[PDB]
Amino acid sequence: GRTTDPVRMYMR
Amino acid sequence: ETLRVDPTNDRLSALVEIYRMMRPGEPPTREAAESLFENLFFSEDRYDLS
Amino acid sequence: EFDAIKIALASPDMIRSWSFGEVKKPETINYRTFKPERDGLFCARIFGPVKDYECLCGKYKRLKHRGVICEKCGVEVTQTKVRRERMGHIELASPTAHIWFLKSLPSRIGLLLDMPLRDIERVLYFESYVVIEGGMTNLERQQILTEEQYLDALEEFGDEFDAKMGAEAIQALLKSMDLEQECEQLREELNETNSETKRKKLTKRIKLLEAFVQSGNKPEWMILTVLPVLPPDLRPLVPLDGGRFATSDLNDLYRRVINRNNRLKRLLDLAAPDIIVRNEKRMLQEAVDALLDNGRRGRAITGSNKRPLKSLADMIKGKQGRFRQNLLGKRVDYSGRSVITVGPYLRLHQCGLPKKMALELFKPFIYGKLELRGLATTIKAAKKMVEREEAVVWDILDEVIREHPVLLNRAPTLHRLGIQAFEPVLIEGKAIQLHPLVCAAYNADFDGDQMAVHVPLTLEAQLEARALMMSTNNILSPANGEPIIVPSQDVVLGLYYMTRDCVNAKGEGMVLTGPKEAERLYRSGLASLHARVKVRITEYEKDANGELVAKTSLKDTTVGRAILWMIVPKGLPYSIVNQALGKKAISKMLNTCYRILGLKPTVIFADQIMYTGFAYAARSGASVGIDDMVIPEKKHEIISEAEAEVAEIQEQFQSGLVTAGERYNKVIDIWAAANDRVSKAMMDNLQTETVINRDGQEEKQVSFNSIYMMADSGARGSAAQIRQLAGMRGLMAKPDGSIIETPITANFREGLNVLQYFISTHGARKGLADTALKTANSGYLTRRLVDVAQDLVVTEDDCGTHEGIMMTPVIEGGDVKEPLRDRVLGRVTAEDVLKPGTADILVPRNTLLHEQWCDLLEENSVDAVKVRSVVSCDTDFGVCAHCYGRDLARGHIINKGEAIGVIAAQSIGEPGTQLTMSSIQVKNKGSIKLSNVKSVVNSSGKLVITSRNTELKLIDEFGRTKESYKVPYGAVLAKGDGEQVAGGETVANWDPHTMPVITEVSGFVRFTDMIDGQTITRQTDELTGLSSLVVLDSAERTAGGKDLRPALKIVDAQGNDVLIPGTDMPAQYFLPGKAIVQLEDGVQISSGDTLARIPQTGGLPRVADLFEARRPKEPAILAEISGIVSFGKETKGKRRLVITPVDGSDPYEEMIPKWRQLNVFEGERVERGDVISDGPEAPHDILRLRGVHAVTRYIVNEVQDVYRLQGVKINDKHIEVIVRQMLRKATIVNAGSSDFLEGEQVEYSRVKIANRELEANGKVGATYSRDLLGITKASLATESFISAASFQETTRVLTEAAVAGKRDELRGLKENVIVGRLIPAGTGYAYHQDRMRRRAAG
Ligand SMILES: [Mg+2]
Ligand SMILES: [Zn+2]
Ligand SMILES: [Zn+2]
Repeated sequence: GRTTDPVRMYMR
Repeated sequence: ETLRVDPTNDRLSALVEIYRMMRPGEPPTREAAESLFENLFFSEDRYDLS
Repeated sequence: EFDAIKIALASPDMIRSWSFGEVKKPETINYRTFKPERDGLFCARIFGPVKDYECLCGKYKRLKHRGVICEKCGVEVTQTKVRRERMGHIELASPTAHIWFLKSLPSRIGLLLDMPLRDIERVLYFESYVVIEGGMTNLERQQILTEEQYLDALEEFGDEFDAKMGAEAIQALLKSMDLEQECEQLREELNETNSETKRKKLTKRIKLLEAFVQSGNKPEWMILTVLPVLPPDLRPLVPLDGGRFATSDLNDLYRRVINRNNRLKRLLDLAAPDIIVRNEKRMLQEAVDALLDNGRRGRAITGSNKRPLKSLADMIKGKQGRFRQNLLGKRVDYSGRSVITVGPYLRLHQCGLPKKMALELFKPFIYGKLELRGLATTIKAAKKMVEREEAVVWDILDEVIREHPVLLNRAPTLHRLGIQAFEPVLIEGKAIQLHPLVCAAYNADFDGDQMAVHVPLTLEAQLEARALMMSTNNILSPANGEPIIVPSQDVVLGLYYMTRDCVNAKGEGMVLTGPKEAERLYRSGLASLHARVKVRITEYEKDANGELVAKTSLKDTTVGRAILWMIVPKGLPYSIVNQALGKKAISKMLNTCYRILGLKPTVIFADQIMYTGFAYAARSGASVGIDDMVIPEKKHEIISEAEAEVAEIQEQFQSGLVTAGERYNKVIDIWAAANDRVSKAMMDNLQTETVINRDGQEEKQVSFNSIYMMADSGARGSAAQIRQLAGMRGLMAKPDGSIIETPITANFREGLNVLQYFISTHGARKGLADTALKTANSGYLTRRLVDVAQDLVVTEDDCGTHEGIMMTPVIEGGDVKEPLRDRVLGRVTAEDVLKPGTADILVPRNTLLHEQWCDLLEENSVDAVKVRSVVSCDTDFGVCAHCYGRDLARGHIINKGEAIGVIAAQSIGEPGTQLTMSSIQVKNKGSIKLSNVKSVVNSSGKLVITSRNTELKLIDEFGRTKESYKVPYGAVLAKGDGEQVAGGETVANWDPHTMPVITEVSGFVRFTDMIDGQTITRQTDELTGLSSLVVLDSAERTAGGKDLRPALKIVDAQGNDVLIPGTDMPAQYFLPGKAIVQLEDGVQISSGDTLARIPQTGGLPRVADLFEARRPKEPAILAEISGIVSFGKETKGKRRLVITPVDGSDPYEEMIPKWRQLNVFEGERVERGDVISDGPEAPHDILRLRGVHAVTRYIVNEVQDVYRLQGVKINDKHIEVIVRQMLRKATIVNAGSSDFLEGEQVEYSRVKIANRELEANGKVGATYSRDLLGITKASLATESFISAASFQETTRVLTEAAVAGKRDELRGLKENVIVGRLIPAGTGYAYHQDRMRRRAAG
């Protein structure tokens, strides 16, 4: 998904 | 000839593509992109050429 | 004891059986009474007691009860050392993925399941589903979904299918698959799709599945459900002075895991929404990944001081990990260091040691000796006696150090003469005293250097320090066999001043009775040292069977040489001292003394030379003044006569007669010439300018100028530096590399300008900066060489081959650069060579070619010998003593058990800091010889040849080749073969910007093979009127025209193609674009006429590229097999070329770009290996087409090309050792009942000793090919994982060894160094051998 950050994965 | 490899056609598509570059992994909205681009080089509190 | 080391994956039950209980909370210690909290990370019930034989509460003590477990606090009563051995564990609430087996490329999970890394890294972040079971539906196993498609499948199919998300899905996939069935179905379904691109990956996946099946592992253990916990004393929490604490980082990393696992165990009980439980599982995964390998899968977690935390993987790998910092080199007891200074009164086996250093280093010896003499009652009174420094302590110390050697060492240790053993002499003061003759092996001097001192303790270490390392066994070098103890700076000046002569010296003419009278006359003041006299002298020789015979004479000599002759031992000729000696003559003296007499006379003679040199240098009185630097009186005019020329060459530029580039490039050389004139005037005014008169009048002799005397004798200096002292300095370069126009016309005796000084600082800093940044490259190269060569040891006495390599001198590049004597001295003959007649046997055909055999070879003239080599030895796991030859530091055949790999690596690496980082004429008269030739007569009465690769040699009086060239193709040989021509005569003439290509036979030329509209123009030279159909460039190309590449051909009186004698050949060749052809149509020519023409880094980098086996970026193209060449199907990506055997199949044809000018025309017949183009050759091609000896010879010659250009001498078997280590792998071509696969890469020795047993009882073996790997790719591909893991890239090595299930047998040197055992080399070789015998017993 072109990202590995879990804070962005949460806020999305 | 540079103009002919762009996938962009107007201001909104360009802002969306810059946003996709700087912060991958979420779709932007009409205000998030404009604010992010207005923060980079054009705000005196996040930029200062001495 | 143990014999091997294993490695594998760990199941959950294995991790639970290492542990003593589960850690449940992040509590470390109590904040008021710093005691370990229960169930925390430092718990004393799990990990053991914090004091010796005490429980935590205090109920039990005092070692009466040693196995009891306290009932209050649970701590058992035992010794606290066990807090370094016991482990704990953590039970995870959801499985997580091990980061090594997921993100170390190639991933093992993605390789085992055949899934991309993107799909797995999307299922692992709860971001997509994955189908595990298909049921009976359209969906199938490992299909990827999204939430909406999952809902559709739910409401459409229902219960039948199965889809999951996260590491539980991946564990279910890894757990459900069947390995044997899958690998066997990859077997029979590869032969159809055995295309290369699929071949590589299919065989890789096959061998991975087979490794998992045979090793015993299970594929699902790559997903973690239990975690281990390191013992507390390896991650301590420790108080400092002041109440402050200090801690490790693993504590910080374990607490996060524990209290993110506890929160998930809470949320799974509150029955929270799934959007929150997913966020917990993601955070738990990220925390475990940062505990194992911190910066690998994202951003690195940092601490409260903004630095990344260190992890379990950073403590093993790198320059500061366990391997290189604590296991391959340590800190030691019984050692010291201090400043060094010179003592000139010492013998060669002696060093001066201060009294205080020796009292500290030798304390237990002194305690024991004191309480043996009854001088002290107990050891604690001996301590106070020593501490008070009584008088008997200094008498016990003198008999303790008597016959106790001491090892001295100076860093950096570039070779083995950096550590040597001496015998100590107690001194007062604080600096160490070193003998003046060993400062050259150490590279030491007395501007402030420091040295380290080590004390051997046991009997065996003392025996080895006396027999192997003592400084009086180390007189020869192990790289070349030369002496290492040569006298350097004032020995040389004193011996040179005492053996010079002078005209009209006081006491000239006398006749004396012997050396004693000459000495008695010099001491008395009656004669001079430089006086010409006649002395009676007795000298000895030995031609008898070990006996000396004497003879006396009267000789004409000086006083000083007669005085020096009292030092020389019995058995050497007088002609060695009758010269004016310098550094070279003294080295010759020492070497002939070593060859005739031996070791001990040599070590006495060296000391005597040193003493007398120092004494007479002192008596001479040599000094330096300002008037000793003499500037020639005609420099001031050479300078003006160059300045006038540069002015009159500027004014031919101001008026537009010359360009700027040529103006600059002319001023450059009209200054260089004037510099050379000044330097030669200076050197001639200084060298013999002494007019000393004699009995009647004046004459000339060599100068007694101080600077000239120390430059000419070889003590200090050169001509290039007196040039700057007394001449002019010269031309200076910019930091770019460009040369400034105006030179420095001044010298140091006169003084520079501000501007000349400023422009001279550039080169100074450039050199100073290159040195420091080159030392690192040199050290890194040495380390890679040592790692590839470390396990090679002389194992056997004779393998019994007949193979070898052909040694000849090297004569290229000019005169003979290397004689044949310097290349066979010490080697062993491979066959029974014969002096140039027939049956001139000198050999039992195993003959160590010592000096007498080399003299016998040189009194005859033979120029090729077949010798033995290590790259052709038949012994596996080692070399034999006969293929290696002579021990270059002992002078005899090598001993069995010697570590030749470390010596080879050190000898090649040590000098690496000095590396920099139109017509043929004939000199002397001799025969002319040609080879690789095919000839034809010319129209003008000369010789021409139609060979491209011929060789032209010059033959001496006896038939030894003295010079060898090769001619360009098409050149016309001025004179024929078999001629005895004198010097100064040209033999061939070629054009400097052109080469012609000639016809075959006299025939009639026709313009054919080309039309108008082709790549041909009708371009005629309008001024002179000469034109053929000229071939064009691609800028004037007509693509429809190049249907046939133009060429004008030769025909008969039949109008058709001419006969060529011997074969039904097409007589004419088609030439590539832009050819210059102006030959008339209708004007015919003879055989050999001008039909067409041809218009037209060293140092450490090159050595590193040769040993690493790089591929050049313009590699030449060679003939794969032998056959008739032609152009192929012409698919116009770029050109196509084919060859065709006269009998065999020809499916081989391939691509050549048109930029690559071909030198082989469609009528050529080529053999295997010859070039189809020009360019630097590639070593893999040289190994494939030609054999092993060709690539060996190429590598050793290209390496020695760099060392000889600087004056460095290295023997040639030291490079052959490395070349042998780069050739250890083979690749299988056809298995044939051999248990090997069909393109697997195997060790060469395994294939060899398998085929030797299959072929034994009548079976068909395997067929293979050899491989060439670089040094760092062959270090990593060895068959022991501990050596490879400790060299480089520890992560890849350990993951691959873990999934493969390897083991290690501890056969090299580094494996035994790591675990602290006796190495298999040297005095430890016998021990291991005996152990190996018990391996056959059991
Ligand atoms: Mg020094
Ligand atoms: Zn207790
Ligand atoms: Zn051998």
